[PDB]
Amino acid sequence: GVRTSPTGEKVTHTGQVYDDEDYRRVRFVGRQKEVNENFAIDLIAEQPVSQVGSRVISCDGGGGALGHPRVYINLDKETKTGTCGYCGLQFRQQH
Amino acid sequence: TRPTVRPRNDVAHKQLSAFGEYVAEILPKYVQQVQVSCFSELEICIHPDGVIPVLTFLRDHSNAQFKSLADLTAVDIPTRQNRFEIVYNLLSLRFNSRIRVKTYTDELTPVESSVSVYKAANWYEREIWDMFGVFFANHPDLRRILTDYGFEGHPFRKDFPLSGYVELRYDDEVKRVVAEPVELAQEFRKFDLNSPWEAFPAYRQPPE
Amino acid sequence: KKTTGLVGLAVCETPHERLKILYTKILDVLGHIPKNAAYRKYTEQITNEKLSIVKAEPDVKKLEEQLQGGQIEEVILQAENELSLARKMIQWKPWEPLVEEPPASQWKWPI
Amino acid sequence: ASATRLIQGLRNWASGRDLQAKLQLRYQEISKRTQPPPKLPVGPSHRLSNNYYCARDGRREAMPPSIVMSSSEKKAVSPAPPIKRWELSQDEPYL
Amino acid sequence: VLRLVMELSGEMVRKCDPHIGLLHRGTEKLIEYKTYLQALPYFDRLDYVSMMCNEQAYSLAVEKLLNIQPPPRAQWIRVLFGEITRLLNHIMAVTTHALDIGAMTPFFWMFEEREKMFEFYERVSGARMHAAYVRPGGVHQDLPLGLMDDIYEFSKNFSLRIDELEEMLTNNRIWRNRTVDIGVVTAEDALNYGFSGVMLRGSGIQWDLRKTQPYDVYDQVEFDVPIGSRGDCYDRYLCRVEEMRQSIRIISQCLNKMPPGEIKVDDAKVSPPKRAEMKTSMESLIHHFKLYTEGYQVPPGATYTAIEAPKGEFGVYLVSDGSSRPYRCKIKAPGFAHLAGLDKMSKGHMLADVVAIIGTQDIVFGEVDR
Amino acid sequence: EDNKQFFGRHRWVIYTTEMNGKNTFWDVDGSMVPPEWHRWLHCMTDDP
Amino acid sequence: TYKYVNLREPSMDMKSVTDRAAQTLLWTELIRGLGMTLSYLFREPATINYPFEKGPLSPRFRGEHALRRYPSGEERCIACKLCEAVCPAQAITIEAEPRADGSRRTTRYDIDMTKCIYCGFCQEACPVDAIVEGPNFEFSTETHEELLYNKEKLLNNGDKWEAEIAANIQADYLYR
Amino acid sequence: TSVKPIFSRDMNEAKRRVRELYRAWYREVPNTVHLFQLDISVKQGRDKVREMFKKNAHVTDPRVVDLLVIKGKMELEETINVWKQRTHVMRFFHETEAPRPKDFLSKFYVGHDP
Amino acid sequence: LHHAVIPHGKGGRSSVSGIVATVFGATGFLGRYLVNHLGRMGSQVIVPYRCEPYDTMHLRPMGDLGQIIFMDWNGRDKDSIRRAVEHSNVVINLVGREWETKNFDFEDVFVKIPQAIAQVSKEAGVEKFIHISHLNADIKSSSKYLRNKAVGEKEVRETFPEATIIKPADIFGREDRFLNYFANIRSLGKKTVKQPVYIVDVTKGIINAIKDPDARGKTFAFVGPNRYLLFDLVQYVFAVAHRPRDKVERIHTTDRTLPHLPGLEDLGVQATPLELKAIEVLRRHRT
Amino acid sequence: TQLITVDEKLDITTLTGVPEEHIKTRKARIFVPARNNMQSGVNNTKKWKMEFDTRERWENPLMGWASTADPLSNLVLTFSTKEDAIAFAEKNGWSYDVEERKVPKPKSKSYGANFSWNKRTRVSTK
Ligand SMILES: NC(=O)C1=CN([C@@H]2O[C@H](COP(=O)(O)OP(=O)(O)OC[C@H]3O[C@@H](n4cnc5c(N)ncnc54)[C@H](OP(=O)(O)O)[C@@H]3O)[C@@H](O)[C@H]2O)C=CC1
Ligand code: SF4
Ligand code: SF4
Ligand SMILES: [Zn+2]
Repeated sequence: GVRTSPTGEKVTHTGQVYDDEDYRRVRFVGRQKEVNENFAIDLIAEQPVSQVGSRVISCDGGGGALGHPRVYINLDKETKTGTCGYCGLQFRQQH
Repeated sequence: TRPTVRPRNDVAHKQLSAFGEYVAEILPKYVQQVQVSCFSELEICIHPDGVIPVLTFLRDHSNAQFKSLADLTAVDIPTRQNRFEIVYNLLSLRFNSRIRVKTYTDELTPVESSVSVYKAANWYEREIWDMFGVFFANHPDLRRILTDYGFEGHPFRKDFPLSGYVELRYDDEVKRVVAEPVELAQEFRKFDLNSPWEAFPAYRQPPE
Repeated sequence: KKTTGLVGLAVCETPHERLKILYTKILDVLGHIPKNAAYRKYTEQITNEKLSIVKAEPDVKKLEEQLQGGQIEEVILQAENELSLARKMIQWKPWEPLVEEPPASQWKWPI
Repeated sequence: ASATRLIQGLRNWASGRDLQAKLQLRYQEISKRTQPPPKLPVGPSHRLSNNYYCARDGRREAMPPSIVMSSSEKKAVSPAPPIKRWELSQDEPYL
Repeated sequence: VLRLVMELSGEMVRKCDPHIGLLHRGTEKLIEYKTYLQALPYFDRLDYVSMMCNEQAYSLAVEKLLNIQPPPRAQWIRVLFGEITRLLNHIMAVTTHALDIGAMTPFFWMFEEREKMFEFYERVSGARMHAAYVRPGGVHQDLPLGLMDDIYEFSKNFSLRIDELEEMLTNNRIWRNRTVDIGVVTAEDALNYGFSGVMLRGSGIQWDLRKTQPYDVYDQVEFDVPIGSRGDCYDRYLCRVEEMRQSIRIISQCLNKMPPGEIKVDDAKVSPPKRAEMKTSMESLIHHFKLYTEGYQVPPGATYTAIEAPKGEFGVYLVSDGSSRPYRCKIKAPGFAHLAGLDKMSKGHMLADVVAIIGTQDIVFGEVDR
Repeated sequence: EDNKQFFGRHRWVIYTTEMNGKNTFWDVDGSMVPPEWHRWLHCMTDDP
Repeated sequence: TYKYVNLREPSMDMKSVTDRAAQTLLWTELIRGLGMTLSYLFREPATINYPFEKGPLSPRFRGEHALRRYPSGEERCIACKLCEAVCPAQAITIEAEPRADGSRRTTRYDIDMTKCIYCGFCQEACPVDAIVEGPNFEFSTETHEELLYNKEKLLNNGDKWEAEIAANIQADYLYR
Repeated sequence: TSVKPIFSRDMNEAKRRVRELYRAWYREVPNTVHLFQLDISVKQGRDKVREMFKKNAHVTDPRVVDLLVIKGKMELEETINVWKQRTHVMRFFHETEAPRPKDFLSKFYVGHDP
Repeated sequence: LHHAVIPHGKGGRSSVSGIVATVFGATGFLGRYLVNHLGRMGSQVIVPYRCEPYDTMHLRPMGDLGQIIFMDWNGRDKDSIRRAVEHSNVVINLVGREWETKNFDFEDVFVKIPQAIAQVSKEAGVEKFIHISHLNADIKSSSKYLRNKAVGEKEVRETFPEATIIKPADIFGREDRFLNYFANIRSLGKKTVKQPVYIVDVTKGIINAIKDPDARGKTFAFVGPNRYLLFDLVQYVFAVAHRPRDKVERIHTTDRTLPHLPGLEDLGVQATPLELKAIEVLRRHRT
Repeated sequence: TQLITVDEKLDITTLTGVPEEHIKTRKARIFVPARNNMQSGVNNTKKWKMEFDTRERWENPLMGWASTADPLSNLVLTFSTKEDAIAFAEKNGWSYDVEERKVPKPKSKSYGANFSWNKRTRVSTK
């Protein structure tokens, strides 16, 4: 999902693409600007928002001692899903 | 306190206490401190005139043999007028013990060149002259060893910063290698790690 | 003896009287030294102890395991250097009272 | 190894050390990899109900050094007992 | 790599100035601008042939200052790798002495055996040579299951191989002719020039830091250090080979006397905890975090210690502010002490004998810089 | 993979020609293995 | 305890002295050395055929400096600066920013390959196992520009494989 | 106040040793510029020598003068041997710019050097 | 203009200095010293070559880490040249073999090469284009060399008119041609008066003029300080060196001043004479 | 041994070898470093740091780093008294700016005063 800026080349998942008045574009001559084309924010919509019947619930990360540490997040925001700062995946409550 | 914390012997402490009291009272011309740490390694703190007499005493006398010589460095301490500390470190073949003869000295007045009784001290004193500039009158040869020749600054001080002032590069202009003022490629970052909150209550000093 | 364990040091044949004239010269040069200091006391006490070790025994190997300084000829060499400090400490007056003090905020460590 | 007996005998005749026995090419006693996963021990702590950290505070046991001096006494002792000479160990010394 | 300016009456000598300092790198200054745990690998790599006794001496300097004893399995594992390092430095010093004296092949024999030993370091930590791996507070991240039997294998095959080294050399007629008459050392010289370890073993005086002041569990194994008699370079060669064979002894008794305690200290305010408590604690997470950011505070004072590097007296002298940065480290190097007496060791010989003299006191030239 | 050789000659790759397309019949590089074979070939396991 | 050497004498008995003379005038133990060396000739030498056969290793080698990511998830690095706080030649360079979502992330994650001594400290210091020392050690880089990793190079290198890294960690996440 | 100096009593002995050290450098120069196969006129090298002397004439404290005399003696030894190479001897010179003068406006163009 | 062309701080070793220079040539002599002084200034240099990368390898580490950059150019296509000058502050043109090749004359390198590069340059929008020329290259006789250079001079003067057309006299230095031919002798002796100019003042002048704006449009000519006879100079060469057809014609041909155009004194650089540097460079004699 | 000693000043800057550009142009500053306000603990006090003033730090044009032509940029010298600080700075030659030490001012607070009656210091919350 890359943009082609009017400079004419690939962009990244950081707003760092160049101006026309640059020498760094011409130091890219002959060797390709390699970049991961599996971006970050688009792997949020691929994750479904799970709905747990509890209230103050858990996040571990898919593996005991493999990942990010335990964090317990709350679901008081009635319309806003809880978001682990480490994981990036969401949760809901079912009464 | 007993598992995983190293226990000690007070017996060695009492022995070193008595021995340091003895040495201090039988060479009273130069002794100002005999301090004993917790784990029994002796320190004797000495005026910079009894270098030759005290070391001639400590090489011999059959109560403290101590032939073996080691490190000499003069740990650079500002907030003093006598900045540098010449540290002799001595080992006894006969008694298995370590005594640190710390003598103090200033920037420009020499200590008296311990190489007369210590043939190991030759390159040690040459190293101290090269890294610091502590002079040694009555010495055979003082040169710059462990530095470049055309380099100067006496770099192991605190006034000499981490990078050198000069930096070499080859250039084809004059077909040889030259020195330039330092053009770092990165900053050498500096982390203010000196956290507050008094991690040792015993070593507090009285404030003003 | 026969070819001692040290290297630059060949065995001596008459250890006893050589050692005795060594320690009597120690007593002589100690007699040069002034009186009131206890440096004379400690050197005189240890030297008379060691001379009493050696006068009481004409042995060899018991004389080694009693008189410390194994094996033997180190005691002779150490007596020479003890004479060397004796000669160097007629001068230089180690027992006389001190030359002046440091600025007294120097020897405390934690800065 | 892996060679006929005539040249084996020539190796052992050039050096009578039974070279075919242990040859410094390992075959059997390579450690058979993918071992079972180990469970570590936890030592003399995590012991509940008694571990006051107040006791085993080895950082805070650092005394400042005692200070004997400034700026008919039964003395002239050595710093240590004088060191006893060792023994030739029986296990085939020379001679 | 050295510079040697010698002044010779013909095919003989008179004097030699060792210009050293080609390999000065500023190690003490860089440690004065870093923390303890960060600046451990400088201690790992000032010497480089011996490589884990340097770790061992720095870790004992910090543990002795910090008044914390490691658990016993840490001490015995540290003894095992001290023996591997002793074995390794003496076998390379013998082979580089042989290669520089001539003698192409035993170099490569013993370097294949050393290639097994670098495989063992790889399996322990992962690095080939400069494995840090010895934290202050005891060893970090203990051995994978299936290593001790490999060390047992190496002990058997390597006893066979070192007996084959003495099969090749040692009653070599012309190697004995090449190095017997050179390198005399008086006992007064061995004291005044400040020699360390193998020179003292070789010339006279029975002396060992390991035996006299057992700084670890070395006091509880049967081994016996070889001494020299004539104070001589061939005699010094035999002294090195028999210290290797004593190291075989110490490895055998170490494997048979192993206690299964624990890796690190449980005083978690010095060594960082492990992953399980790290991923669910609070105190262990905080200790992990700040212990790697700041470095633990170290009480003020100046200590010194020294262990027996296979060169000699590897000494290290710390001066600590109440701080997490050491105020001044300094290192007593047996390479420096052994290069220190070169004129009086080589007043009466010729230049190939001088190259043999540089061989017969084991040099790395990294450590001679301090 | 053969068993009767010693440890260091068990597992050997035979490269083929033009896997990326650069005439690699000759001039065989390293790292022309996929990563699971980069675990097996470097003696980190005992199973393919 | 001590066990020293060289304490003997040449035996004055006629058999032993004529044996030393026979070795002197007959060049004997030199030929004994030749026999030992020919015994090593007739062994099979231990070489590995390098570009095909690769020399063995551990599961815990320290190589490539690769990154990881979550299961079908985003970048594992929080940009918590611990690796640059521990990096003993400071080759890490982290500049962090949040994005439009809210989770804290990076901007610039640079490893110098020149200064990187390959400790392992940044692996041990990482709380989430973001940076991992990789398995393969083949860099061989013809230009010095090309030895300065960007975060995108690290992510591509973490997406040229995880399976090796995952197998190594999943074997040895129990020691460390 | 007790200060134990190196050699000096007044600056007469300072003047004496420093004029002898300059004489040593004068007979030091042509031998070295011939030995290292250098490429500089003898006039220029000697004038840079005396310019380096005339830089530090502003110090009267005699211990400082003693330490200067000992430094200059050290490097006269180390260039009267062949211990220093061509690089260090040229490094005393500045034939590679180093262009920067002390004009105000020049340092105002190439900015932020007050 | 955008940032990172503005100068930053002091000078030397990847201090971000001003100019970004595309150089055609620089694998030869004068361009190599010119890249050297721009590396001392700390300027990013884009140079394309055409030969084996071993030659640009032994002149590679003149810059700091990754400053100078290498690519390819050819004497035929505008696309490779245009790609090489897609982004440039300045561009300098220094080219020429001093004998005809199989595929190139003195014509069409001096003619055809400045045509296409000035075409894509003036369509590209470069500034401060510096074109070298041999001194006293006329419409007059004796050299296809000199007359093709005069045609190229008229080309670069006419199209893209504010180019600094620069000309030194015939230079000497560490890798001189004519002093090397003075060493590679045997002999023949004629008369011609001649001024030699040393190479480092020339390249110092070129870098100073290219970094100092407002001095544009004018052709310059560089002056030797001595200006005496050729045969006296050959006797000087043999004296200092201890031992007793196109190149020889093109040193016998023309050496004069041109009073129209301004020289060294509009730049503020000290003239290094023949004698000092000639004694410095005449090594490689007997012992 | 009871030699020349003359009571004067010191001139070490002609010996420590740092060039005169850095001598006369760069400027020192002596201050107790302030309590970093978010924590409230003053073990970071009690010391007198000597620092040098900052200078130019451009962009490293290949990586986005901050190079500098300042070898003295990362000096710090933590001292214990203002007198020895000034003595060292004047001994080593360069100029220096002295900022004085500031303790927290002692106060007069009490919990009973937070429970006032007709005084306005009233807790109002708890
Ligand atoms: N005394 C003197 O020599 C003076 C010389 N000049 C001028 O200065 C310039 C540089 O001189 P100099 O260095 O001595 O000579 P060079 O031949 O070394 O310089 C020309 C450069 O351009 C390259 N080049 C030339 N023709 C071609 C081509 N057809 N295709 C590709 N590359 C080409 C050369 O070889 P390569 O392709 O291998 O890179 C070389 O790198 C010349 O134009 C000369 O006329 C001016 C005044 C005095
Ligand atoms: S320690 Fe790990 S998560 Fe933290 S900044 Fe470094 S790589 Fe990222
Ligand atoms: S391995 Fe060490 S040097 Fe390399 S990035 Fe990690 S911490 Fe830094
Ligand atoms: Zn989570």
